[PDB]
Amino acid sequence: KKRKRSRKESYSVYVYKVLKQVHPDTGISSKAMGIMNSFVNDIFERIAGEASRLAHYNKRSTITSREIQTAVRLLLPGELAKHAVSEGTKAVTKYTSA
Amino acid sequence: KKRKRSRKESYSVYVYKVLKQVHPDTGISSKAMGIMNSFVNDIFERIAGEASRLAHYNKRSTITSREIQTAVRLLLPGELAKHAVSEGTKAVTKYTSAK
Amino acid sequence: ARAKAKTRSSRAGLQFPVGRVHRLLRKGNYSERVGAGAPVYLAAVLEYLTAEILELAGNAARDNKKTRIIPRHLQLAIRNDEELNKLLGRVTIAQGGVLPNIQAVLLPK
Amino acid sequence: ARAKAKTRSSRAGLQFPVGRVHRLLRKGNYSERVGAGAPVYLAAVLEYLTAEILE
Amino acid sequence: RKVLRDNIQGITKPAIRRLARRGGVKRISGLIYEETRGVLKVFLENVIRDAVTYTEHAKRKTVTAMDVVYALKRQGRTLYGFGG
Amino acid sequence: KRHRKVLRDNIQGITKPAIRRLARRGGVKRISGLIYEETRGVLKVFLENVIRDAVTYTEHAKRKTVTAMDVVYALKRQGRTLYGFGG
Amino acid sequence: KRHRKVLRDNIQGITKPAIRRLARRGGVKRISGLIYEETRGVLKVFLENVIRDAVTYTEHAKRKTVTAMDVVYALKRQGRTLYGFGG
Amino acid sequence: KKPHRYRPGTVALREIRRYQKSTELLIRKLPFQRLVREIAQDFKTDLRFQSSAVMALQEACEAYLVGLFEDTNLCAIHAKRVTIMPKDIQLARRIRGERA
Amino acid sequence: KKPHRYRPGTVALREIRRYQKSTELLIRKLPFQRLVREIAQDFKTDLRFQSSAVMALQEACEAYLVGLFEDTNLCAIHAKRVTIMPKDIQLARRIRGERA
Amino acid sequence: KKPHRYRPGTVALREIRRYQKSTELLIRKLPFQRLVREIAQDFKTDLRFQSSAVMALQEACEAYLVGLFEDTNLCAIHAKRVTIMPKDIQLARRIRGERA
DNA sequence: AGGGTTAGGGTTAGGGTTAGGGTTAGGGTTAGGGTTAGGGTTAGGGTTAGGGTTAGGGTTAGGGTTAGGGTTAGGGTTAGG
DNA sequence: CTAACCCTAACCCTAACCCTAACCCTAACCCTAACCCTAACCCTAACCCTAACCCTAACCCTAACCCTAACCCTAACCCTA
Repeated sequence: KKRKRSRKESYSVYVYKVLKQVHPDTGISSKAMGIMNSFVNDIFERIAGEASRLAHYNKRSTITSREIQTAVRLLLPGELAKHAVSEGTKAVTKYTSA
Repeated sequence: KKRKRSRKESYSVYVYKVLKQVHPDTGISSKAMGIMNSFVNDIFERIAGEASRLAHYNKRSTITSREIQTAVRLLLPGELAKHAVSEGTKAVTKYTSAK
Repeated sequence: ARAKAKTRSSRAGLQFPVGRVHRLLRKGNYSERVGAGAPVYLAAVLEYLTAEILELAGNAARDNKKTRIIPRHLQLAIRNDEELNKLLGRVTIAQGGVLPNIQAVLLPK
Repeated sequence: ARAKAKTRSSRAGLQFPVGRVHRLLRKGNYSERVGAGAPVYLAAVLEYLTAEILE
Repeated sequence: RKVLRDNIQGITKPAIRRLARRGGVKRISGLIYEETRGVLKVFLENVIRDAVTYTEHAKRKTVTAMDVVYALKRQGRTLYGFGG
Repeated sequence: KRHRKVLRDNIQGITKPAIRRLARRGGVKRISGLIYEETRGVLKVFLENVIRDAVTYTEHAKRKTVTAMDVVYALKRQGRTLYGFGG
Repeated sequence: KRHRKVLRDNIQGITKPAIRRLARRGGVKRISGLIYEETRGVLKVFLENVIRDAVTYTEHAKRKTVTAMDVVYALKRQGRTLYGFGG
Repeated sequence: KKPHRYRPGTVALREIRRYQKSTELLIRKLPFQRLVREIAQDFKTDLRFQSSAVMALQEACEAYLVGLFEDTNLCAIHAKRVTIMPKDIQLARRIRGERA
Repeated sequence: KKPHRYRPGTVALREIRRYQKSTELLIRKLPFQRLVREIAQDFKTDLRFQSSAVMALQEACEAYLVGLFEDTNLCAIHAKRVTIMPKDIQLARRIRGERA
Repeated sequence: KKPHRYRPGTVALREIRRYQKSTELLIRKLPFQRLVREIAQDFKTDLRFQSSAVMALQEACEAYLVGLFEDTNLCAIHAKRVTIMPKDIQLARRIRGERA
């Protein structure tokens, strides 16, 4: 009858943009794009699940930047966790300033 | 304490009643009671999380007896899951017959 | 016009707090809507599991010439029940030892 | 009125959908309230991880 | 028509030998093929039972790669590529 | 007063008879000589990880005292659910 | 009884302008921001390598005090003979 | 009368290297589909699987078999041996926690 | 069975049977309490450990050590041996997936 | 309003000349004493250093840092650059034979 | 109040079907080298003990610390465009 | 409406001293296991090639997914026992 087919959400445009920002000469196949889409979704679900567990342990019905920073330091290892925390702090500082 | 303090929650009364029902003239310890409470809480949280995940996968928003039965069949093994499903169906039938 | 207030545990025949289970399902951020038969089903499953575990613990205590249930008897019953050991595989019971299992090679000549 | 509608990605400097992250945090049954800096933090962490993996 | 006894034998000996060579095995014993087939059959039975339970919960009659990935992640083996 | 602090006489705190009794409780008849050092190192690494997790949890809770609840939470996050102590 | 700060100068003192003053002595005009950490690290490892030999020299005579003579004797072994302070 | 026969070892090593420097599959698809169909027949009748589903199943099974073979080879090397054994497979499954 | 000399290997079996029927702690508290404080110094100073945290820590450590010793003993008899060795603990930890 | 701001370069050059035409020290004494005490704590406890000893240590460390900075600046000048880099420091330590 | 239920048609899609030839396995063959059986060597801790460092309560005090309660205001929420 | 603010009640964590007593350290003797050498078998390494068989290339179609249209019951929020 009608068209109106469901639209599947994906991060293919953001991964390709990061690729062009890092290596503006390489390409990403469809399988690699699907792998990166499953990796981003799995990490996002693991961090959101860790932040929800922290918000449920401490009697507080909110999720601020501290809950995400703690979930990052608990999931990521050493240097990666510190770099991600520094990037997040720089981002929130640029947001609170600009 | 008793200085406008807060009261926790537990299942000691229910565990003691279940123990008295399944076996009279027996006893239990505080460590065993705490272990049983932790086991009940862990199983409850696991089944609730499994039901929520199944409801999110089914593109639905309500966790019902079907979702709970599926979570039980996925978590519990074989004959234990079958007996739990039978008891749950009997309880649902009793609730439907009388409320 | 309240007549009487009957308890959900009495109307369900179980010995578990269906009201507390429903409140935990509603405040646990699991779903926006919580069914009616789902708390009763979960309470019945938990009651059956608790009854089985308590029966195993009582049998172990009666076999060990004891009246009270100790974590040692609980761990013994859990390790004896194959289904319980497969269900709680990554669970360590505090204040409890393992089973005296000696291999054939470790036995004296 | 409304002047102009600037994108959250441009105001944040990242290349990740902060709006989609916020919508997923609000509809994912994680918490009744979702902060403002938490989606930006998660997007920055995910962008750094994706950049490292792609490099 | 399909011989349910001619399915464990479907995992041929050269296939298991090539899998062991890809893993890093130089010499493969004779009684390894039967045990490998049994372990693979048990694992496939568990995964297919999980997928059947998921399909019955979804009120469907077709097992999908999404349900397979969900069951594999529930067991503790997250697979990428096939799905999302 | 107390003008001293803890030293490295701590890896040696896990005495040899204690490790021997632990191996006998597990089911070991003969214990080698170079097992104590490796066991102490593995135990130190595990304790370091668990204590780091507990410190992170305490810093997230805006507190300065590590609690058995936080210890149990960290142990369950690793994959080792402990019963009895807590709830 | 004891100092509440048990950090005991965790490679401190080697501040940014302190390094920005030693590099200008050699002839460095533009000093990168990622140089302070490496400078602190190389200073720490050099001080460790020197203090190890100093302690090894002081422990021979059953003495519990480190003198400048032992320090210059340990520095001579590394290949850097200092005049004036030792003697 | 010399085809220059290879001594037992070099052929195995070069085959290991060739199979490690590749990304293709090893087990066939139709026998695996028949096997998973026969297994699914023991639960619900009249079932229709998927091509991507059976492909992911074969990939996961091949990865699990590769890991099990690696663990068995490591156990054999530790046991002063070079060939795998069913006792080594049993010990690997017992240590990994799969025995049930 | 003279009280002067006993056959080596027989007293260990009685000790194993006696220690496998008790649930008391083998590691002592005071030596273990200082190890927990010394590790937490590198992360953050001015920390107060509760009286129930050290007990759970010691219990978990004892359980992990018992499991590792059982795995090492299971790996020891595989090579026609009866005693444990440092080369077996490494393999037992690598098969479990901890050392990676 | 005006302060006659100096362009980046003249201030650095005059500071280099002023610090080269002097004989005083740059690093403080008490932080260096605390650092060498913390380092010596990792070997033998209850150690008492000397004022002349820590002074000679600070002098030798300052001379070594000056030499390393000179080598790094020379490497940067050879590399068509004017600023130092951690890669330049690593290459200088690799050529000098200090490794890590 | 709207998520779930029902009936309805479209619409992708997987099972069923054909054939074939090019890839690969099945069962029997020659024979190398690894395996577990053996016996000889060595030192590795097992077992006992008695000198003695150090641990479990037994019973105090002090002042850090969590937060109970109250106040209030602002960020997440809800809605439409 | 819930989280950032302040006063503050009480708790729980730490500091410190004792009394030996279960437990820990070494060094004294010795038995049997870990380990190297070696030799006998039989097990699987290495073909192998003709037959098994599979996936390549398509057709279809009828059971199944679900899409968007109608409608109501289930779920929640309120108060107050």
